[PDB]
Amino acid sequence: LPVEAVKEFLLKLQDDICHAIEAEDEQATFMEDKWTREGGGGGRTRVIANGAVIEKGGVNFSHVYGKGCNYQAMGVSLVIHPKNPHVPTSHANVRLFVAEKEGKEPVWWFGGGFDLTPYYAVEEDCYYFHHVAQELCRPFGADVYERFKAWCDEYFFIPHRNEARGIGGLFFDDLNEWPFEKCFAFMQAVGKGFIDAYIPIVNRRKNTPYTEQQVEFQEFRRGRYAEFNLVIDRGTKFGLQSGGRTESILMSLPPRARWGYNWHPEPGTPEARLTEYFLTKKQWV
Amino acid sequence: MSLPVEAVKEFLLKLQDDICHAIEAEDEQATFMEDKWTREGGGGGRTRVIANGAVIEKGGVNFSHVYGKGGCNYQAMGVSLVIHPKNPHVPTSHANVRLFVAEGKEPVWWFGGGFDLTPYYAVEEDCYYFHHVAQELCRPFGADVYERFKAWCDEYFFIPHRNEARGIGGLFFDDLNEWPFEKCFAFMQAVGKGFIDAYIPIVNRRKNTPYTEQQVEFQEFRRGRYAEFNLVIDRGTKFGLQSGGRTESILMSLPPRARWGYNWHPEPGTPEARLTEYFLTKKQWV
Repeated sequence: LPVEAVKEFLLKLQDDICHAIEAEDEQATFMEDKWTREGGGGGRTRVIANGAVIEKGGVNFSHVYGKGCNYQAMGVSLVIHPKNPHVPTSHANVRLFVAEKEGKEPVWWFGGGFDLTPYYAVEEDCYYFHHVAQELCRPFGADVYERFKAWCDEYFFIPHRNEARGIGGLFFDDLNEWPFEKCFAFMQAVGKGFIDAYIPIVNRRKNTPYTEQQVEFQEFRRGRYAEFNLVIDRGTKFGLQSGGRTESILMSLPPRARWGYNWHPEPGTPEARLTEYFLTKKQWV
Repeated sequence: MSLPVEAVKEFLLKLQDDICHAIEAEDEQATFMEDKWTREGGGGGRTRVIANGAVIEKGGVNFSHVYGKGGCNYQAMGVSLVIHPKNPHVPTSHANVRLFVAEGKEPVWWFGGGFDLTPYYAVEEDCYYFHHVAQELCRPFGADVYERFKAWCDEYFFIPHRNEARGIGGLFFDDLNEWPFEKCFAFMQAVGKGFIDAYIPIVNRRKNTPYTEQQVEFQEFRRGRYAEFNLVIDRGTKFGLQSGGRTESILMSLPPRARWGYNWHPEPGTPEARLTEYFLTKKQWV
């Protein structure tokens, strides 16, 4: 059971994702923060802030272990919040869980996915994002894209706002229905996919002109993002309740959020278009 | 129904008017706008929000009276409020007073509520004053009332994932039925009136304190902690969202602007750092 190959891949993925983002920003770089746990592994937190293009970003790696026979969990997780409202926020995750025991068969599963959270969406980019997702799933099975794109729509929904968080992507958990080597190949395709799906959107939109009114809209929309993460997100909930590393866990929060009583964009404007059309459309292939 | 619930309702509707009027009198520019609603079974409420004032940037003072099931046939009424001033030198504040009545057996009832102060640039004398008002109003009810409910407040308004108290404390109670109904109701009125005596003089005294954009920035980073408490920990916010309550009324408590930053922390030794260094951990104010 090649757990070491998985770890090597995940460390290389963090590096590659970090370099790709740095190359787009051309100004700020990722500062790294190593940490450990008493007899239970650790990780490398990597954060970027106040760049030309990325306002706030994190790409975290962790490999932790313990018991409850003796488990280990390794993954890469990221959330990118660009400065320019015309570049979408984005999130990705790929992880492996393995629990072993003498006199027993190992138990394991993969999880992860990626998703896009625009403020001023562009149809072209939404199709492109989902096209990358569809193509990477294709060799794994005829229904893999639709299964995991649907799961992504279901998970990233905010019932109390009756709104999707974004335009979707891929989401999966408890993945062990295929042989390990096939699930690991999937992990690699999803991680690779995120770079292919997101970086060209950043490159394309980062120099789009914007105004202070558009940042203000972006900041009200980031209130929705903070709401999903602090109220609904399962990973965030458990980390904060089980004594996880707070700053790593809340890396996902936006740099600035606004809330107003009955705040809403004006119908028929580009601001309202996200909620009128883009979030509800759901058909991107 | 031998219990005087109508009298409690009348008090609560009047308390909302009185809190609203006192806050308006301090702002002098902005007024509360009213959102009335009803729901199936004779329930309803009045949501009142103020925004973009000379003193209050965002504020809400809500009344609610709902009839429900699960337990069984129940009734709940209360007033709830959160005030976020524009000036970093005036603290955020929160209050709540409420009654629950569960109904061929004699009815069961309990009161709940309290109030609390969330400073950004705390002042020693203001924290003393806030707790003093809380201690004075409690005294006629029993020798241990202030200490029990000030400690309950410290326990409830704590953010474990930040190892920080939300603010400098106040009063918090629930399941209150240890006295006859009339005395518990009198306590509800004392706590409601107490909020006005505790908070308004602080607002009046601190509203014209000079401030800077960097003090506002500090305010907004601190308001990230406030959003974290209400969205991750607060029970009333949680139940209100998960059971399909009125989203805009429940999330009224959120700040108008919050900030988050990786390992954000004030410079040690500065006025910003002293909130967490000294004020949030002091606890003993009387």
